[PDB]
Amino acid sequence: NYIDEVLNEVLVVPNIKESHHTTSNSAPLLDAAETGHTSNVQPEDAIETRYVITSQTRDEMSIESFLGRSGCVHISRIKVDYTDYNGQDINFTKWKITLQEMAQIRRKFELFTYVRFDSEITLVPCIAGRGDDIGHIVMQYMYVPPGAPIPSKRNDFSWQSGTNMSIFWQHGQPFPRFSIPFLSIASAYYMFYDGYDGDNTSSKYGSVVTNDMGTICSRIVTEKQKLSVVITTHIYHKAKHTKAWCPRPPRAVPYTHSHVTNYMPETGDVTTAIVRRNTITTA
Amino acid sequence: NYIDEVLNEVLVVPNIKESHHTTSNSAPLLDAAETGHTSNVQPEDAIETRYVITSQTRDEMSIESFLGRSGCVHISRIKVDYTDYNGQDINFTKWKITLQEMAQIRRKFELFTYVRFDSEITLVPCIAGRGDDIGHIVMQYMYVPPGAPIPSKRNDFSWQSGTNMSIFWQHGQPFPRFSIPFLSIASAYYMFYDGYDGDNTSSKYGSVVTNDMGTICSRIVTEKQKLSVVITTHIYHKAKHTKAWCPRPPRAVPYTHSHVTNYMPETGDVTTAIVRRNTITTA
Amino acid sequence: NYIDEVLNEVLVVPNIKESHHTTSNSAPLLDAAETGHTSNVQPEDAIETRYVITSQTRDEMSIESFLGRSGCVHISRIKVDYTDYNGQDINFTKWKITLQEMAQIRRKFELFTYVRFDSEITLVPCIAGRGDDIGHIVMQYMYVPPGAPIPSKRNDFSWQSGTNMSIFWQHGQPFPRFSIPFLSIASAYYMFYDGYDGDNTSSKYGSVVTNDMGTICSRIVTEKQKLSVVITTHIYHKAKHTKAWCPRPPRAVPYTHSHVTNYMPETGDVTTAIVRRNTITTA
Amino acid sequence: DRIMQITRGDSTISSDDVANAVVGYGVWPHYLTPQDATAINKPTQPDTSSNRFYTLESKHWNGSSKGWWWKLPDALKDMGIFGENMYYHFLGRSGYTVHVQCNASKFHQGTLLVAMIPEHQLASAKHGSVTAGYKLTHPGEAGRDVSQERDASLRQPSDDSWLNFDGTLLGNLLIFPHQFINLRSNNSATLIVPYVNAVPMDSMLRHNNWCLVIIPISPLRSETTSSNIVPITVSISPMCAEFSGARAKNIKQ
Amino acid sequence: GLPVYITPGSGQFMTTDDMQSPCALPWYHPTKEISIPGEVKNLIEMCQVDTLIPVNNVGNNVGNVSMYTVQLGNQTGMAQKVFSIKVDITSTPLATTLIGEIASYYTHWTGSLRFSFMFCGTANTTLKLLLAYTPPGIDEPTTRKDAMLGTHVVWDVGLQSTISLVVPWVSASHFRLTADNKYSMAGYITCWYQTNLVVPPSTPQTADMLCFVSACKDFCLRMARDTDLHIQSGPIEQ
Amino acid sequence: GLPVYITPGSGQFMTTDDMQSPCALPWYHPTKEISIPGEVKNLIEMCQVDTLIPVNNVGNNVGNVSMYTVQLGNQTGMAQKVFSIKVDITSTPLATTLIGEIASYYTHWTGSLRFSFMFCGTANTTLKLLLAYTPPGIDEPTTRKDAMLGTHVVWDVGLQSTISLVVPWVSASHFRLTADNKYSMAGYITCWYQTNLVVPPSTPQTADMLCFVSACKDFCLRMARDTDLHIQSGPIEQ
Amino acid sequence: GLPVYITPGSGQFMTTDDMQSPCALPWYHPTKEISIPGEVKNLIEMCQVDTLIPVNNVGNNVGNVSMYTVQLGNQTGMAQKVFSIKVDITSTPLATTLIGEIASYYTHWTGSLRFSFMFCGTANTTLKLLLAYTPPGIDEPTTRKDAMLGTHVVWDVGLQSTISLVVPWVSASHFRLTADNKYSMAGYITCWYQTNLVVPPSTPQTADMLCFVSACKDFCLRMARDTDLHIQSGPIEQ
Amino acid sequence: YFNINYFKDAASSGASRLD
Amino acid sequence: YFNINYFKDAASSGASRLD
Amino acid sequence: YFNINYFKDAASSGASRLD
Amino acid sequence: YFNINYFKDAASSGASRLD
Amino acid sequence: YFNINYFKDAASSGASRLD
Ligand SMILES: Cc1cc(CCCOc2c(Cl)cc(C3=NCCO3)cc2Cl)on1
Ligand SMILES: Cc1cc(CCCOc2c(Cl)cc(C3=NCCO3)cc2Cl)on1
Ligand SMILES: Cc1cc(CCCOc2c(Cl)cc(C3=NCCO3)cc2Cl)on1
Repeated sequence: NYIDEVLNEVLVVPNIKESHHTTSNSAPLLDAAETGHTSNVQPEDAIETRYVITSQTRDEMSIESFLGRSGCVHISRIKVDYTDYNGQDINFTKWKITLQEMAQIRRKFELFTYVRFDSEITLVPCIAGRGDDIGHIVMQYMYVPPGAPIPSKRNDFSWQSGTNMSIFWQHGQPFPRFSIPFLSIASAYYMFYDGYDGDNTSSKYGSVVTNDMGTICSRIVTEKQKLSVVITTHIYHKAKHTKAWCPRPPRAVPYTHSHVTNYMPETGDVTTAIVRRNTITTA
Repeated sequence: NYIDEVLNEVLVVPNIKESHHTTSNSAPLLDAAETGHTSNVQPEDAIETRYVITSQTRDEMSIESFLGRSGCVHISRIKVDYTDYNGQDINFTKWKITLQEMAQIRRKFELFTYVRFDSEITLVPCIAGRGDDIGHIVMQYMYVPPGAPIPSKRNDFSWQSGTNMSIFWQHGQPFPRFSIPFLSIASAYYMFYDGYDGDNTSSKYGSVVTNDMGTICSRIVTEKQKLSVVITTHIYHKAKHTKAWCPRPPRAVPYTHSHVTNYMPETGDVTTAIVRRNTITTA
Repeated sequence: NYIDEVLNEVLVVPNIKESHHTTSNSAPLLDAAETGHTSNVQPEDAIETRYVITSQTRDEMSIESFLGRSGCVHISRIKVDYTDYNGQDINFTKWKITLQEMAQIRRKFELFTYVRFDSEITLVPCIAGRGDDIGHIVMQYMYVPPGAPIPSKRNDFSWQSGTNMSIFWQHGQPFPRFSIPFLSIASAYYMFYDGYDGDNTSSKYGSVVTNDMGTICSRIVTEKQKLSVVITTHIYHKAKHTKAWCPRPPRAVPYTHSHVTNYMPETGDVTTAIVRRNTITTA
Repeated sequence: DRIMQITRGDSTISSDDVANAVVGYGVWPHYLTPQDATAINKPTQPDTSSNRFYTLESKHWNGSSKGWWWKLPDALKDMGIFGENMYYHFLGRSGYTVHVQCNASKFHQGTLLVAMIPEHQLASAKHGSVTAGYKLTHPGEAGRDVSQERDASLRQPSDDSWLNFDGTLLGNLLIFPHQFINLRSNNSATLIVPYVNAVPMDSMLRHNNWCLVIIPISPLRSETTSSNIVPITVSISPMCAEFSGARAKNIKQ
Repeated sequence: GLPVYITPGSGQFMTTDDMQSPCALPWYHPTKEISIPGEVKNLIEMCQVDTLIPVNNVGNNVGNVSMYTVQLGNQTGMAQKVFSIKVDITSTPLATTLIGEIASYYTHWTGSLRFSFMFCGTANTTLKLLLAYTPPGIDEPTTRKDAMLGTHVVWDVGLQSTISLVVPWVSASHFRLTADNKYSMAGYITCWYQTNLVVPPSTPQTADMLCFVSACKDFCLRMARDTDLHIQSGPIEQ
Repeated sequence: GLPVYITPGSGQFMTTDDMQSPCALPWYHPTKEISIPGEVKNLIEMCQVDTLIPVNNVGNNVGNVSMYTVQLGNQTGMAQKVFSIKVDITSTPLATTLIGEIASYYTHWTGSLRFSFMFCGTANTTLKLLLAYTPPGIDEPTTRKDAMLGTHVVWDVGLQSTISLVVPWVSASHFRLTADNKYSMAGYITCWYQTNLVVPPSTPQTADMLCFVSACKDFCLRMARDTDLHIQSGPIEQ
Repeated sequence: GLPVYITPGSGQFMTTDDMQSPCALPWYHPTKEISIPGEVKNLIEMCQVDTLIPVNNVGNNVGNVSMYTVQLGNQTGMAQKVFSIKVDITSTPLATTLIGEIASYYTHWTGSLRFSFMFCGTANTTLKLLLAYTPPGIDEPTTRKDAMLGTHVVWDVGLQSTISLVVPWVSASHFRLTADNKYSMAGYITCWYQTNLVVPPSTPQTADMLCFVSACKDFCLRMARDTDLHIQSGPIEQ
Repeated sequence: YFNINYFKDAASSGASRLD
Repeated sequence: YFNINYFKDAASSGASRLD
Repeated sequence: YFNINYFKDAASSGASRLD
Repeated sequence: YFNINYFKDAASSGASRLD
Repeated sequence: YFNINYFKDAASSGASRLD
């Protein structure tokens, strides 16, 4: 286990045996792909192979090393104000839970229909000094599940978190991180959906009727400062203890908007990664 | 234990067995609620149920995960002064122990008549820079039980704490936290009371005749600085190792004042969460 | 042990048994206090008691929880100078070991004739910014036993501590703490004394002929800075692994000076805590 | 079977019709144990002569009635023996039995909600931090409200029902030990209740542990002569009364 | 010493974490814990006790008590309808209820539920109502037949007095959200006359029925969150 | 190395914590600890030794010694009263007492207490006082009968000389506060004449009684706190 | 306490590290995990399923479907050539393929590969193509003879319909780079006519062949990296 | 990892258990 | 070094294993 | 957790015990 | 103190040994 | 607590012993 796990030799690939010639009836190279199945032909079948003892692990080819990597999924921003502190909808951020809200990683999952996981969340606040001294800028992140009082503005009553989670980070002390159970009323997170809100010819349809999990209302606790700032707290996300069901063809068209598939670009012709050739005859 | 405790499957709910029809005498659906007791009827009784093996824990429905969550119960503030340092009743805070001093969490307990617990106290000082440089602002929190010399002003003789508790926090070093035994001369904390100070038609009556536990006299040790500040040290509180006796109906009227039940708003009609319907016939 | 020690039930008090009436000869309530001894009478003796199983520990009533608590015993101060650095008797503190140098805690011991202990010393430097930037102000505390070169001024040769103890604290890094063996040539610390230096009708007499243990010469290593400061390094002290012999009546007169008993106030009549009554008849 | 018989002193009560009985928090009232105790003296325990069936002052059930309460440690501040032992001692401890009788005919329609409540800190009717007065949370056999009128100068509680007088939607009140008196099935209501309090024996004078409330939910409706009066009568029995901390004697108020 | 690496999360503070803290007040032996009749250990318990339902959720009624009774009337017509409420346990009239008030402390709910009704009528009086649970899928039924088609219980008013209607758990998602959500729509429950309210001579012809809701052993909640049903648009004084 | 997480409380300082610290002066072997007659181990011990009570807590008397004696007088009347003090052990005259002085170091107290009185009268002299403990509940009694009704002890002055009166523990809260509190009011103790002070010829007719208070094995304190009975409105010099 | 030394790396953050974190939402018991038909555990699986190849990688064709078919034609001449593509699995036409799309998530690839072709011709139709794998070393062959000299497979179109051509693994370095690299050049594969496409009367004379590529159990990847084949020259809205 | 009451007093400890 | 789930909950733990 | 005198000297140690 | 590969991977470890 | 030469080399270690 150790060795196998430390040496990373858990999932090893078979070796390529030796072959000889075959002047025989059964032709393995011939199958009818219309059966929708996949061929089973190998080196040893087609050629006069040798003998190679392999030693490549398919460890890094596991839904956990494919998925289990932290990725920017949101960049909370706060261009503070000292003029009006508090006021409605200010100096505090709120953002709806999700992804589809950002490619590269969105891309990645979408490779599967259903998915399930606990996550390694990490907050990377970066304090840009627009003043001659930033002081001590404390911070409060927290989670607002449904249906819950989402701060109208900066000091509601909801920042008491008498029964909510609020993580606090003060300049110097390291990046806040933490983790989380798999939050869904369903046995898995619906990375897609072919359902609607209802029969209302104006109902919602997508990944989304099924993902009302939150939002995040933010706060820079410290009170009024003299010299201004702007905070940019980056939100990274990692999938730990993941499972996946029914793979899908990757995405080749740059999306737009989340919780939707829509590609149809604003005017520009739909572009894809495929390159053009002069002729099939020369590559 | 582990698994059951790590998997959080300690308190599991029964499953819904299968039923068949009943053309029989005893009618479980009929009971007389006047007995003050509660009915005992189930799915299986009323319908022709199926068979569902459950898997929901009532773990998070425990007085410890209901109560055991940190909540703002006080926000100590100090608008420093450099003009007059010391002086009487300045630059040092003192506040009486309690709650009722702040909703959301006050609300929460009040759900029970009696309560008992040890607590996870955490101090979240936030230093607002009103100057061009905050220096090194050290801090001293401490606890003044009854009857004890409560600092008249900033440097008494009581800040020697020769036999008292004073926690010290210096800008950078993390949030001060600590904990505490259940402090009451009584076997439980009286979250209510129907008693008075005495027969004096001017005696006190409430939660409060029974809660003379303290106060907190504060201090910013550092001496005189140049560039001003304002400190806001937030006081969060968590209940660990809690017990509760005789549940009560929750509160629906926004209180006012603590250690009292009084709702009677200043003029405004007494408002409650109930919403109005046009008709009972349509919901 | 654990439970008993974690539950703090080490020293428990007896319970109050049940009594019945006594129409009998021997009168326990009658003893002659002139014997200098103390009566031995109890509830059960005097009344018709019931039966109460107790559960109060006399744990917190131990010379270790009575004594074992940190207390300000000195406040080293340094109003730096940049004009003349070094110079004689400057920018470096020195202070003689002791107490009597400060009440509340002085009070506390004095409750006993002799005492013995190892100590938990903690230094709480606080850097007051009198400048527009305090830089990096390093610090050197150290101990100068007798007879030893006590720094004449700031950089002697004694700050090399080739064989002395010097603890170093740099702004940010936490409070310096450490501890110490019981330092006395005697089997116990003389918290009092009825001896003198000699027959010289000008000899010394007190706690003090027996406590020539030190002094502390201080230093702010960093060199010359631009923007001034003032450092206030507070000295707290805790008694760990303590023993005490022959208790004494507490002090009721505010002292003056240390290593002496002297009360005789400057003019003011000697004041004590006792309050005056109009009449003995009503309390 | 519904019939019930109860015997407490030299007194007994019967009821040819009932809705079970209820034991508050499923605990039966009893005497204090040398474990949870604290005091040191031998408690006086009047048996029978004290913990017997005292009946209070009766009341009228109106179509305008709003509700009425009695505070227990207090309702018997006059009830012989118990209510003397109360005044002679500092510490008092005791549990009760509440027999609520209210009959009319099978041609009547009405519903009473009866409930006991541990520490029933009432709210003042006036905004502020002024707590209800002593003298008004200490009515006596007579009880309080009815739907009455009074000085607003008095640090007077809330005559307000729906808020529970404490400002908790009545209806959640069902959480406290209770039962109703649905004139179509019921006749009485029987509450039995142990001693609940963070202390082994409290002050029978300063502190009222149990508070009892009876509230008309569905208004009384007959078609008879309003010559037909349908009272409501409350009867109570200290149970396992125990006293101690003997001395002079307090004073009536 | 021990070559250590300080991990990302280090030094933070979470209003939701299990960690130890030096206890100030060392050597303190707390007051013993005497015995006290009735101690809770699980919200559930409170959730299984039927609390009364405001249903007469109508205008002037609302700030009063009546706001709790439902008078069963005349009804010239026949097969007419009484009331309706929707099941989404965080929806006035429900919400305020010991249950509702609670559920509003968690993000998700599940299991069956119990509705109980009581006749504060007369003795000589008689009636027969039909109560029904119309699962999520369509609109609260306009007519009885339409509603009788799904889950229901005919209630014969008699010497008993209390009929308890169960609300099975019908859902796609093992779990439902406590917060208003078109998806997690639990459905409606309604009540209608089966027969009438017949009263022999000189008995009133309107009477009330009280209604309640307690949980089922089915029941369970999760994901604690701060409540809905209470905005402290204070502060709070002294 | 060890992936560690630094917890909230970390780096703080508490005047009340049990932690180790590098000992400067390594390799030091402290002076042996010789044997010394009388060493304490518990405040309690000190609390069980009766210290004298200032009770003649009156005007000019107070700064002197007399402030300790209580002269038993003439008394033309009969059944007259001597003195009274209240039990709240942190209340002058009590307070200053070895006990009081102490208790004022803790927030809470409990158990029984012992009051002892001694006759510094004569030999040929005689008397009989009645001492009483009036538990918390009412007012310090104006009359003897009223006070005799509660806890008391008749004291026959004779060849003995010392009568010790116990103060049972009567309270609601297992524990009482050391600080003045209307709630935690312990009550009053008073003394009156049962008979008189009769003296045969040519003996003085006034004499004194000293009074004291030591603890009971009942006794116990908690929640250490800094004292009341001593304000260092100094400083302290050199 | 434990004399510890904080190591260099301490306090950092890596998008690639295995460490634990306090879980907010303590005591949460997640929805059970019901059974669901078809769950993956390894990219590999997806890599072994043959996905279709865009090869008609030509002009107007490209944005359409045709971009997938290869019509086998007339051919007046004989021994003429059909098409060619290069093996470097991250090279349009390959790239976009379930495999390619993937491989582009890792820095290195290895093993054998499988190309399969299918005749969407007719039944009465006949043909014989020669497919060949020209290992890395030289230029994609201009002529058949030259290409037939290396690895190949003659394909007899018949009642079967699918011929699968294996691409052995020939390389110096156990491993090849996924990124375009002159060194790690995998080679070319091409197809030519062996005979012709003969069709009896009144049958079309052009027909198509679809082509595919799935992996071999040989196969394996490593060094995960972010993809090539997708530039989010967005953002993404709402 | 558990039951390592790094601190002496009991009041200081994690959230209790369940049973 | 391993299997020392310093934290209670399971959701908090390292990347799972492989099998 | 206890008796781990991380330091050599005895003078350095926690508050003693009780007996 | 040793062989406590606090980290999973082998590439992360101290300087090897000698033999 | 002791003999835990957290470091490899011997030159790195506490003050020696006594004998
Ligand atoms: C699809 C999909 C993705 C997710 C994840 C939900 C978002 O997860 C977070 C939560 Cl619940 C809280 C926080 C957070 N709370 C305070 C700061 O950040 C961050 C994330 Cl990524 O759910 N369905
Ligand atoms: C009701 C009720 C609530 C409490 C808790 C008492 C307040 O607890 C605290 C104490 Cl004793 C001290 C400190 C504190 N000391 C220094 C800083 O904060 C904070 C709290 Cl919340 O007691 N009865
Ligand atoms: C009486 C009596 C009290 C003491 C204690 C001696 C003072 O103890 C200290 C010593 Cl020896 C050194 C230091 C110290 N050295 C560098 C900084 O502080 C502090 C104290 Cl309190 O001895 N007899």
